[PDB]
Amino acid sequence: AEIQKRVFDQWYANGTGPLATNGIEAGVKIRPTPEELSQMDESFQEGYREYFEDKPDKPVMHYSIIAGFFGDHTKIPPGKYMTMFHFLEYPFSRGSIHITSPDPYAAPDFDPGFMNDERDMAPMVWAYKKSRETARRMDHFAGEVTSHHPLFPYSSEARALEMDLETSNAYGGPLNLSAGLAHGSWTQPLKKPTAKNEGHVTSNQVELHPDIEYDEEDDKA
Amino acid sequence: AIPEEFDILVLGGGSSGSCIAGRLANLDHSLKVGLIEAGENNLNNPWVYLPGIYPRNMKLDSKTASFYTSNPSPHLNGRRAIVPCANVLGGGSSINFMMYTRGSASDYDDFQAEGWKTKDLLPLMKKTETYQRACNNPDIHGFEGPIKVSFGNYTYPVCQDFLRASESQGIPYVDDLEDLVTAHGAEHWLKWINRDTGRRSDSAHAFVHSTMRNHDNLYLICNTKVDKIIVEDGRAAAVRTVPSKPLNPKKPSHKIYRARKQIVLSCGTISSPLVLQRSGFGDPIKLRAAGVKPLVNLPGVGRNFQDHYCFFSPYRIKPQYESFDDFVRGDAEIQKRVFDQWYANGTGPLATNGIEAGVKIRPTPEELSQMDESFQEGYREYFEDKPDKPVMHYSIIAGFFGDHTKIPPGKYMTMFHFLEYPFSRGSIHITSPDPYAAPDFDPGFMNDERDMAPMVWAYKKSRETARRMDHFAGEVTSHHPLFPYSSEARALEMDLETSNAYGGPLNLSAGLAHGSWTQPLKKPTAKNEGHVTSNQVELHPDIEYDEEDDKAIENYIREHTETTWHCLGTCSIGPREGSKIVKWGGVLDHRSNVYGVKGLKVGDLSVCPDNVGCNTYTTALLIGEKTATLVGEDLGYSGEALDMTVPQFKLGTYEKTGLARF
Amino acid sequence: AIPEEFDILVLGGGSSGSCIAGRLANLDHSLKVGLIEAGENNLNNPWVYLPGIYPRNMKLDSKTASFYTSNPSPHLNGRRAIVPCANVLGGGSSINFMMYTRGSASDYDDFQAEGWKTKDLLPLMKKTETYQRACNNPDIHGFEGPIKVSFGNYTYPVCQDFLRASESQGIPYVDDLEDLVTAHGAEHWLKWINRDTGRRSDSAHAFVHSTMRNHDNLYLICNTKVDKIIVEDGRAAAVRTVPSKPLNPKKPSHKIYRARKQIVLSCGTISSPLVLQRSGFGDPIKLRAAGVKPLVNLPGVGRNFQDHYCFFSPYRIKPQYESFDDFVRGDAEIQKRVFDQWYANGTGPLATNGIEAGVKIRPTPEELSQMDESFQEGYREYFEDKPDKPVMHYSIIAGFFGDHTKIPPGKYMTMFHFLEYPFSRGSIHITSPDPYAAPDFDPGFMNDERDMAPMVWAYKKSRETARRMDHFAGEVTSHHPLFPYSSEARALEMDLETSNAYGGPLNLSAGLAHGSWTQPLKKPTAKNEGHVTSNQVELHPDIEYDEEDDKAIENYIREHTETTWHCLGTCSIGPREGSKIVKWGGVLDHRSNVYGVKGLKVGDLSVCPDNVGCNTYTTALLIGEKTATLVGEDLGYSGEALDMTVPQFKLGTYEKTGLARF
Ligand SMILES: Cc1cc2nc3c(=O)[nH]c(=O)nc-3n(C[C@@H](O)[C@H](O)[C@H](O)COP(=O)(O)OP(=O)(O)OC[C@H]3O[C@@H](n4cnc5c(N)ncnc54)[C@H](O)[C@@H]3O)c2cc1C
Ligand SMILES: Cc1cc2nc3c(=O)[nH]c(=O)nc-3n(C[C@@H](O)[C@H](O)[C@H](O)COP(=O)(O)OP(=O)(O)OC[C@H]3O[C@@H](n4cnc5c(N)ncnc54)[C@H](O)[C@@H]3O)c2cc1C
Ligand SMILES: [Ca+2]
Ligand SMILES: [Ca+2]
Ligand SMILES: [Ca+2]
Repeated sequence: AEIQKRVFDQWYANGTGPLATNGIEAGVKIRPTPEELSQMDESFQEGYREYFEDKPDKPVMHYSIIAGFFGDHTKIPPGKYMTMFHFLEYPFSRGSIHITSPDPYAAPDFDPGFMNDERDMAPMVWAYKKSRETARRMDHFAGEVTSHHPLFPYSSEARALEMDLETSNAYGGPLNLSAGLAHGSWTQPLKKPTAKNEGHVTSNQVELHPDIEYDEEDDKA
Repeated sequence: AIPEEFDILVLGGGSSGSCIAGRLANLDHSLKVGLIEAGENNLNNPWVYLPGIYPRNMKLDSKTASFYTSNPSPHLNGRRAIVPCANVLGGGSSINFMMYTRGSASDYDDFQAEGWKTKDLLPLMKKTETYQRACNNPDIHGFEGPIKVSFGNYTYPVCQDFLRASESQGIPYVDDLEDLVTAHGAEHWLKWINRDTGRRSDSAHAFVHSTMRNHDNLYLICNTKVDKIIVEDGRAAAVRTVPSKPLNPKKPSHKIYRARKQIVLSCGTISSPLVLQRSGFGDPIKLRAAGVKPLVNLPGVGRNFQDHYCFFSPYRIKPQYESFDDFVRGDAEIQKRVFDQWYANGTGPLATNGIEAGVKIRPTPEELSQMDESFQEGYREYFEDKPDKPVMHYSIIAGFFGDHTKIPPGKYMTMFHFLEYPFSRGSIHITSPDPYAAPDFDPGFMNDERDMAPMVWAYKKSRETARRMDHFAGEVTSHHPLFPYSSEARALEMDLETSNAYGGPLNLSAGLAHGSWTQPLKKPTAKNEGHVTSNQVELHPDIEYDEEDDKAIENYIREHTETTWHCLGTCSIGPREGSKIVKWGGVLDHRSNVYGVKGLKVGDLSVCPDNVGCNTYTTALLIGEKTATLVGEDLGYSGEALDMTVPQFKLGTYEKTGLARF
Repeated sequence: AIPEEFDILVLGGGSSGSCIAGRLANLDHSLKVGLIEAGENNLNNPWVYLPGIYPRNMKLDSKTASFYTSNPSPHLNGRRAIVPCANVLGGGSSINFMMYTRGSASDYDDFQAEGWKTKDLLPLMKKTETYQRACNNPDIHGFEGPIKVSFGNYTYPVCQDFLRASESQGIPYVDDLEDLVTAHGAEHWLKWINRDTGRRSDSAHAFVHSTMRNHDNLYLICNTKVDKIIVEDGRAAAVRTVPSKPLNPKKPSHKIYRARKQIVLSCGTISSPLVLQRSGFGDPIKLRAAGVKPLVNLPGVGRNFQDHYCFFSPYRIKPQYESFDDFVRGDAEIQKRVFDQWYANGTGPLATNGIEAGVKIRPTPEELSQMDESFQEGYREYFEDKPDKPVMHYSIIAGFFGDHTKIPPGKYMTMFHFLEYPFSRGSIHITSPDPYAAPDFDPGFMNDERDMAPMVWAYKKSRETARRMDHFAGEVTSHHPLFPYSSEARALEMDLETSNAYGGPLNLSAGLAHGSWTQPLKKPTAKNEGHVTSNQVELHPDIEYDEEDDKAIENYIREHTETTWHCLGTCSIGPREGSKIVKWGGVLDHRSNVYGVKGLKVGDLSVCPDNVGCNTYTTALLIGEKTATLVGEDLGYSGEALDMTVPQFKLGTYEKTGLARF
């Protein structure tokens, strides 16, 4: 209530503030490198030659960063988030739609055809890995929401890693009685990133999280 | 000043240890008794005696627990299970869930040890407790003991809701599920809470602090870790200790305490074998591999590690019902009101554990025929001719137990299950003579194939219970088995209306389905308008599982099974050469003496050669009373001297004395 | 575990039932006593023992009550009256208005049954209670009984205001309106509240929980609905029960409990005949029509249904005076303060029912001459030679009793009336052998023409009382009779100033008359400046009614008369062949035995062949004490054994013991 009040108050005052944006502030159009292509399904490699190779101005995937969680907040833990929003630019899949009766109110017979062509899978998988790597290299990054990520094998080194103990306590507040209560093993914690290079100028220092390697089980997930 | 020499030395002041030290100090007040404990003193600490705040002890940064790591296990799909245990005076009793549960009569008979049969131990069971509730079978309960048990001073309404649901499943209500005989039933669950004061009942306050406040022969030595036991001429003569916090590496310190008459080791199932191994008791090859000179050949030390294997399954409750979720999340106003009520008169949510009802169950012959062949055979071998042993337990918690920062907002109830007599076995062993060093630990969770079927069975059973409760409003998908997305067995979340209720009137995303992260619960069946209103019901569908569903549940168990903190067996009572139940060799005789040395007993849960069908505080107390008696007899005491009554002001019942709480 | 066979079985743990079960368990502690109850256990439930929250039990979605529907009635202008009753251990005593009221001496004499005369029952009346207030007639009150009665720990100022007003009407103040003789008077009204604890007094805590906490022979079986009673060789031998919630339709369950010595049926006036009818006791034609095989020809079962007929009339109070309206409406800060005071020391608004004063009245010969000829004749037949029987009761409630979402904001007081001895009669009968099935129900409210005049009379009387109270600030038009718009008898609302006071300083529509929804109260007469200030008054006008006004009041009664929850008579004591007061035939002999079977008694309000001039908890308790004594005698007990004293810690008065509340 209080945050909504302040956000509306600023907008009423002079039309500025969080109410005057969509929170979708940056994004990307991408094409695969020839090396990346060689790692994808043969079906999409062929699809790329047929559709994209002689059309150098067409992107294969888009994704952008949303300054919050887009989705149902009653089904995600408390705290603050950012969301990678991806979509496939030129799918090979096709669907159809047709009326069921002359009743104008009647629900149509609808087959959108999402992902029914095998060529459409590889770019999506590719984009998830790409945006995840982007996310882990952002200053904002503090962890991965396991319930809303691929269901990797539990002990895979590609698994989703949640915010650590200190961050959990920060979000839980000073009165919490269960932040960092690990019993149940519902999540696994992010490890500390690499240390800053003390021999560098402060504004060029970084703390890095590890790159992720995927095997076939991970890709399946 | 703390003397350097005592008559009796008790190592570890936990659930058993504090009881043993307190009893022995009252055996004869000319006897000097020293109690050594690694954790902090708990005297009048609100973070110990206030029941309702108990979950914070299992935060990973908790000061009141140690968190032992273990080796990766393929049976847990690669997990290195974390096994917590208490790190504070009072041990487990200072930080536990406060569930009161007794084993079955056959459990102690099956120890196969003279003097440890239920018939022998029954008066010691009664000796410990004051049973502060209605009793239809007073012959097997105590009413004068220093440990007070009760239903607390608050009951969440999940209690009778759960009992109605479980009854409809063929699990009969009983007045007392802890009658040492019943293995299939449901009850209102008792607590280790004194209803007169609204405080937690722990071994330190009951046996130690009471004694020290009225006598002079009991000494308390906390923040002190036991390194090893020193043997002189075949007698346990001294103990080497180090500070629990090594704060001066430039010049490390240590102390030596001597015992004239008796040493009792009570450091718990995880730690007691480590002490013995550091003292030169164990497998000579392994001891030498860890840099310790062998003294006594006892390969059983650290072997036969047993536990109960548990898992938690949370459910959505309707917005009008109560839970402790906001309280443990850290809501300031709700915490303030809860504490204010307790300060006022010792009642309210702070004076309960929220674990209000539960179940002991055995499979029907039909249910058995649907399970793994391996467990069917295990059932014939272990359970069929032991009709008083339960296979699974589960109970209802009036809130989510777990990390609230990793679950959505709202209110919950949690099914808490554990396996009563696992076939799996583990082991533990020191890595070096460093008393601080982490041991090599394999708890052995689920490594025997027979242990999987009962757990799967229990999940399905408790889920059916949950869906038949009035409280039920949905299933938390992220914390349930990863069913195939479109399976009719999948977890179904709270519906649109309920989501909006929890989201509040200003929400902008409740019921925003895009992303398909969850699927909604459908409307239940309509009330029968031809029935009397109080008999009308709204029913959710029964669930059918195929092989893919069952596969999901199995992986769920493998990935979220934990210790239930009921670890036992690492210093098993039995023949030194071994036995069918103690294959690696016994560690203690039937008088709890360590083989190969004089004047040394072990008195904690490491003692048990086989498991018990219960939360293990009753077992710890029983072992404590028994061990104290054994020591007393050994030192030549008899008759009323063995009473070892501790100081206590008895309040009885209100209608008799007018002093107890109405 | 709960035994399958008892010595004594009590069915229904209500106001009578809990009393009977508790007493009998203390008759002889070697006797196994089983108490079966359909509702939930009420042990230490704050929603039961906190007095001030009592209205929520009558919310239609309440868990603590059943809401029985009835057939449409032309006498109620087409209404199908809803008849609530308790659905919880303790029965009515767990959820009632807590009004303490005794009948007249002639009431029990007029039962025309041996051993049920007031002279016989008087020691049993005293036996139940501890009378925690000033007593000028201690010979007819008890001071050691387990049920404590008092004025609570808060008194709303409507008390003496009401008494001054009623005195000016010729209704004299008495120290005790419950002296079994006075039929025309006014008093400070007693409560079923223990002033020592500030808690409600109910039968379960007084008789059952106290006993179970100190003895082992009493067993409690809740959430269990009694289906039928099984007869073997002319003896009531067993009871078939089903769960109160049918949660498993695929395979419904049931239990059978056996009794060796005695079965007592105490399911209440509405439910007891249903149990008997399902057991084959009743009218063979009707039983067969309901699918039940007849066993005993007893056409009286379900007949002779009686009740008190009540209605509520709310009034505006001045903004400076107190009521429980904001509390009941759900104001957070006010609820917080009220609970905080109770937690602090058991005092404040939570420790009262807000029903502080009341009246028993008979018409003067002049008043009679103005009423219906039919009631004038009824008065000669029933009341004229019975000078101790009241005709109407009404009392003042310090707030609005009813749905606050359907009445304007502000503060209120409510006149609560009921008819003491209605001539109307109803009946009830099962529709099928299904224990859950709604019965065919005709309560018979107002179907006799003689019952209309007293109700009309009472409305006019209480309205006159209200208008002479200092609290009075207007009449709530929507909840009063629909007088002709311009009648001088019409309801007059609070005036402009008072409306603005309640509306607050920011209101934008208080006193906006457009629409003509209400008409305002005029200024009262001026104070007499020549009088001493404390004797000065401001008077509102007396009201004159014509035939159109009277017509409006009659329709008002027809449309808003309800059960007062005092239902009785469906298992009447009397000659099996019938009598003048039991026309359809008796169901029980003078020892409460059901005709045609051995070992079966009925012990609840269904027993009464004719009505009682009182709220019926005293009657329920009395029937309970009497029934317990009857059973005890039948089983061969005598003398002090028939005391059946239940466990209790007596506190007496403060000046004697120093233990009771000052
Ligand atoms: C969080 C939690 C919840 C639980 N819930 C329940 C429940 O609801 N009901 C129930 O019945 N049981 C419960 N249990 C289990 C509990 O009953 C334990 O089984 C019981 O405390 C075991 O008693 P001990 O064997 O004496 O070991 P304990 O762990 O109780 O005692 C060992 C003591 O020795 C000390 N120690 C260890 N190593 C040492 C060293 N080297 N030097 C000095 N001191 C050392 C420890 O600090 C500890 O105080 C719970 C346990 C935990 C941890
Ligand atoms: C809301 C309310 C307010 C009242 N106000 C007052 C007041 O202020 N003062 C006063 O004196 N009286 C009051 N009364 C009346 C009260 O005293 C009742 O008359 C009294 O409880 C009747 O006692 P019993 O005949 O024992 O029936 P009860 O209704 O008390 O007891 C019957 C019991 O049997 C159980 N039962 C019914 N059918 C069953 C079945 N098939 N199987 C198993 N169990 C079954 C019920 O759950 C109940 O517990 C009030 C009643 C109500 C409901
Ligand atoms: Ca092309
Ligand atoms: Ca066997
Ligand atoms: Ca007459």
